[PDB]
Amino acid sequence: GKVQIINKKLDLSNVQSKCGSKDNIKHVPGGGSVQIVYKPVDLSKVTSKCGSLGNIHHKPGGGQVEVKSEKLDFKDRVQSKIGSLDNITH
Amino acid sequence: GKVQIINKKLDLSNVQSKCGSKDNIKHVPGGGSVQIVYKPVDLSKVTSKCGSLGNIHHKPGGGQVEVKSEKLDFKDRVQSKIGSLDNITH
Amino acid sequence: GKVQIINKKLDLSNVQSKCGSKDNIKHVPGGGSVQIVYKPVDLSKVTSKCGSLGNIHHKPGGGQVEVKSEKLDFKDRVQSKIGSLDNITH
Amino acid sequence: GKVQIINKKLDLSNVQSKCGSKDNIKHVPGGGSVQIVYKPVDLSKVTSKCGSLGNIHHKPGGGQVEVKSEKLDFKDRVQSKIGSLDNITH
Amino acid sequence: GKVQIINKKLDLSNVQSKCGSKDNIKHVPGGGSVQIVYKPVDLSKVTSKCGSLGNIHHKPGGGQVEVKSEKLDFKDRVQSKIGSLDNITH
Repeated sequence: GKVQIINKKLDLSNVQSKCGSKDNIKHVPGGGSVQIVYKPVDLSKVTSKCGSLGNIHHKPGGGQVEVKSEKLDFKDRVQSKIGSLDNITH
Repeated sequence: GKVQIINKKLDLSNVQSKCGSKDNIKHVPGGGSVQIVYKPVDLSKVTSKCGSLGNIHHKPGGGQVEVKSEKLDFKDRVQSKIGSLDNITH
Repeated sequence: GKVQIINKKLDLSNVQSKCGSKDNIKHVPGGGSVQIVYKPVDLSKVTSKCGSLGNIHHKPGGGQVEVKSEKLDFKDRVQSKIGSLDNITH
Repeated sequence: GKVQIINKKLDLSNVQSKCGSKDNIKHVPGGGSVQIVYKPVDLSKVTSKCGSLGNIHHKPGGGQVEVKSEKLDFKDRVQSKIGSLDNITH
Repeated sequence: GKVQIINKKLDLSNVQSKCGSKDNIKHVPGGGSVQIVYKPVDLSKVTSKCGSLGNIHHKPGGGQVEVKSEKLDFKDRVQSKIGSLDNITH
């Protein structure tokens, strides 16, 4: 007889989204009208290791039947609108 | 028989959204109308190790029936409106 | 027989959203109307180890029936409105 | 028989979207009406190790039936409108 | 028999979209109406290791039936409109 199944996994990984940002609005000496709309919609999403992982089945036997159905269904919708922006000097 | 199964998993891993950020608004000496709408919607989502993981089934049957349905549904809907902004100087 | 199953899992992981942030509003000496609308909606969500994990089943049966349905449903809806902002100087 | 299966996997991997960004608006001393609409919709999505991974099956059966369906559906919809912006000087 | 299967994989990899960026609006001293609509839609998507990977099956059967369906559908739809912008001087 004898059967021998060995799985060795080392995961060191680095998964990132928007990790390091610098954002500035500086120095406005003007004396006229200044209008700024700075990033209306700023999203980030991260999915990792979602589904079916690392499972073990030990199932010896002659006449067995099996029916699996896996579905993953990811749906985003982002909707935006910028209207009347009025900026007037003298 | 003498069946042997080994699963050695070592995990060192970094998963991140928006981890480091420096943000500034500075130095307004103008005397002129200043309007700023800063990042209106800012959403960060992280999902990890969802659904089925690290499960052991030891199940020896000669005539065994197994049915499994596994469905993952992930929906995000975002809606932003910036309809009327008025800026006036003098 | 002597069937043997071993599953050694070690987890060290950093999972994070918006973990370090420096945020500042400074130095307004103008004498002219200043309006600032900072982030009206700011959301951070983290999910980990959801559904089924680390579960052990020992179930030897010659003629056994098993049915399983597993649904994880994650729905998020965000709605933001910035209808009227007015800034006036002199 | 004496069947042997070995799976040694080592992963060091960096996955990133928009990791470092320096963004600035600076030095407006003009005295003339200034309007700026900065990046209105800004989305970053990262997905890794989704669906089925690292699963071990030991299943010796003389006359066995196995049926599987696996469906991955990822639909993203983005809709942006910037209808009326007015900048007027003197 | 003495079947031996060995699968050693070492992964060192960088996968990135928009990793480093310096972006600036600077020095507006004109005194004449200035209008700027910066990148209206800006999207980054990274997907890795989706579907089936790293799965071990030991399944010796004399008369065995196996049926498998695997479908990956990735649909993205993007729509941008910029209808009426007015800049007036004197």
